[PDB]
Order: sequence, then C-alpha cells, then structure tokens
Amino acid sequence: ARPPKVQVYSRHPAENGKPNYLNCYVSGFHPPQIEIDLLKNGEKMNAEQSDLSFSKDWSFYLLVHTEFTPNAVDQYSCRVKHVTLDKPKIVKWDRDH
Amino acid sequence: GPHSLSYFYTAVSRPDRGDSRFIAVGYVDDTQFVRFDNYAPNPRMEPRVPWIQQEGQEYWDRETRNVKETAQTYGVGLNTLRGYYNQSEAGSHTLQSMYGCYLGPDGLLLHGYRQDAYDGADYIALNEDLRSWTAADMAAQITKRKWEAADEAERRRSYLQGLCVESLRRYLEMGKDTLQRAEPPKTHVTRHPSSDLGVTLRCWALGFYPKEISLTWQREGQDQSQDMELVETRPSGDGTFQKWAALVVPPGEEQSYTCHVQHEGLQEPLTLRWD
Amino acid sequence: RVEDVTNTAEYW
Repeated sequence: ARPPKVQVYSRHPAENGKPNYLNCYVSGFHPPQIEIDLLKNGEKMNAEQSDLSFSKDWSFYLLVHTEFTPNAVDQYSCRVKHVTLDKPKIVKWDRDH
Repeated sequence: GPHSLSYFYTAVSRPDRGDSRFIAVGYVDDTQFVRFDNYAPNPRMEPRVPWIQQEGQEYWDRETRNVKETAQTYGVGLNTLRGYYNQSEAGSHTLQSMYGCYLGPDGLLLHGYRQDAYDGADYIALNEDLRSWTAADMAAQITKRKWEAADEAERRRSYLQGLCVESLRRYLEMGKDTLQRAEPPKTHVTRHPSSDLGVTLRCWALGFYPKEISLTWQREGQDQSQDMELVETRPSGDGTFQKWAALVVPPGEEQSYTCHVQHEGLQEPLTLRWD
Repeated sequence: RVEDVTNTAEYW
C-alpha cells in the first residue's frame, strides 16, 4: 500500500483566455488500481489517460490530460481515488503552485 | 548519455474469472512508442508515436504475436508465484517486468537489464554480466535455480545483444528528428510574496527532454538550500517534461539565492536568479 | 522487431 502523489498543472504558463493543456500526473502508487478524473468546476472533463507504466521502484504513474482555456473564475481540480486513500484526494489547479 | 530501448510489463491477476490483465509499454529512452492491452477486444500491439508507424503490418503482426504469448506466460507466472508465496485465490496480485538495452559507442550493446517484481518489490534481476541472477528473497531462489538449469540468462543475452540493439538503432534512425536531440529546459524564476516577511521563489524548468534533470537552490553557504519544495518530474504532455523547486526567503534577500539547473541538453550548468 | 520472447518462463 503506497499512496499516490498528485500534481495538477498546465503544459504552458497559464494566461487568461488562451488555449492550453491541463494535466493531472499521478505517481508513486501501488497496486495499479486507481481512478483519476479532471474536473472543471466539479464536472468530469473528457480527458485521455496514458498507458500504465511504472518507475524503477516499481511504483506506477499515469497522466490524465486534456485541453482547456483558463480564466480568472473557472476552478480546475483532479479527483484521485486509490485503495490507500480513505477519502478521494482532490488537488486544485494553481497557475503558480 | 547512451540511448536506450526498454519494455515494461504489468500483469494483474483477477479474482473474478481466473485470467489476468496484461499491459505492455515500449520506450525509446523516455519516449513511449508502443503499447498493448489484452483488456481490449481482439488485442494488438498499437503505435503511440508517429514515427513508429513507418513499420509495416508484418511488424505489427509479429509484435502482436510475441506480446500475446508473453501475456499468457505472465498469466501462468502469476499463479506460480502465488503458489510460491502460499497465497489464496481471493486476492489480486501484480507481476512487473522491465527489460532493455542501451546502445554503445561501437554500435553494440553497452549494457542491458531485465528485472521482475512481485507485488511491487524486487523478485529477480539479471546481473550486469548477463550471465547470472540476483534473487531478492527465498521464493526467487527457486526461480533462479530453474533459470540456471535451463539457462534463461543466455536467452536474455541473445535478445539484448542482437534484436534489442539492432531494433534500437533502426528506431533511432526512424525517429531521427525527435528522439535524438535533447531539448534543454526553458528556465525562469517567479516570486510570490505570501508568508509574513517571507517570499517564495520558484525556479521552473519547462519543456525539456530527456526527463533526468537537477534543480537546486543556493544561498551564501555551500549546501543546497533545503528550503526546497521540490516536485516530482512530470510530463508536459507533448513528449517533454517540467519541474520546479521553490523556497521561502526573507523579503530583503531575494538576490542572495541562485537556482542551479543541470541537464544533458545544456553543455554547462545553468545559473539563474530572480531578476 | 523489438520485443523479447518471454515464454522463457514457467519458470516464475
């Protein structure tokens, strides 16, 4: 039982009203069973999931990515559920982290 | 560094109806180029980057055959190790493998590796000489004696010395414009005054390839400022990676801290500051 | 022409 680390970030530096790419990278978890959803104001975005791979320590990593267009109001987050988490882990997108 | 071709296999046993889920990914260094999943309807080896689609259908047929047979083998290996560890059929267990070859200066195998884990911990690894095995526990010693008796080390050696390096050379020729150039990180330092008399500086390195990189902070002393909020290296989504390191410095001494970046895309260590 | 033939088992 190893817990996942969740990062939510844009591919390029966030600018308001301009196309960009939203990423939720989940790393370091085991067993590989996991749910990862990107959320725009709490609704599931239609995003692609990478193929299952793992690191040298055998821990798995996945990437849930899609397009988005950030502004100053829309809140973006990533919901991740894994056997090691009592409650779902929600990490909010922050253009500065 | 030397280029690499590797393969990652994840097999998961299912309690539900005796089979197993097999997923394979192939990498040329840090770029994924193939994939396979027997959860699919009539599974095949599939391309995951443009350049690998220069391979004909015979290649895809062959690869598909090889990974299906490998999937059956890992399915039986799951049950074997389940018997080794005296575990029931109620639980789900994982068997992982990572193997591959690095390309040497003479056009031949620089080194190669083949490692297997059960439930996320080392099980058995092929040694550097590619003629011996390191067993991580007692159950792996059974596997290792089996492999010494029938000389699986020679099969691994024949693969990594022939087929692996030749295919890696053909791939590095096929994806010449993307695989062979290491793009350096585009770096910049941002400032976020937040904490009382405390100001966060974040050193960003974006859009680099390959993934290995070093990002450290330095103040008046010698060690890396372990005032370091460092995140795991993450894919940009387009083949490159990004990373950052942040810390909190007093409002007066922003210019007393320097971010040091190291990456094979740069001929020399890069030094930057909040300008 | 990439993959290793791992039928080299029943062994693990």
